[PDB]
Amino acid sequence: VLSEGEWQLVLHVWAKVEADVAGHGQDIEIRLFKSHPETLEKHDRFKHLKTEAEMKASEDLKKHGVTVLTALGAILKKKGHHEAELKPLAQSHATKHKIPIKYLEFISEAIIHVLHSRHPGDFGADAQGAMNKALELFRKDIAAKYKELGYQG
Ligand code: HEM
Ligand SMILES: [C-]#N
Ligand SMILES: [Cu+2]
Repeated sequence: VLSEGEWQLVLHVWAKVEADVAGHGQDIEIRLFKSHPETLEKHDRFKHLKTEAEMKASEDLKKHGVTVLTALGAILKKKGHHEAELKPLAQSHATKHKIPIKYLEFISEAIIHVLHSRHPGDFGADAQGAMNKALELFRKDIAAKYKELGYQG
């Protein structure tokens, strides 16, 4: 569980993210597709995009990023009482996209990386630590939902 102070740090940095959701989205996907190459395989409209400028020029990928970071953002803003919008997400990533928790760890890693890259001044130790707790909670709860729909990845 997070303290109110931690939630404030999470949402402080997220409002910075919201100055440019689209560019953070691109950075986050490109970083994740590159540090953990198994991940880009799940997206099959994007795997004819074999270089960074190709990734950044794809409006499809960009829209996708916005969609993703918009869902994440709405989750973080509920400060843990996120069952209602976590449920549709687990339904898709568990029974269609089949994304294991490990992959959710890898994208959580990329998010943290991009946040530190773009917002050092706003992403110091306590802020990193709070964002990690928030993403950790998200993965705990989505894992529980995953199992309720079956599939223990
Ligand atoms: C912070 C965790 C993430 C969030 C908030 C997120 C959110 C979303 C959203 C909102 C959509 C569009 C609607 C839907 O089908 O659910 C989506 C689609 C998708 N996501 Fe995720 N996602 C997460 C992580 C992942 C990762 C780690 C994988 C890949 C390793 C992945 C792969 C997919 C795929 C394959 C689609 C379908 C794309 C389509 O054809 O539009 N997601 N995601
Ligand atoms: C979803 N990425
Ligand atoms: Cu994606």
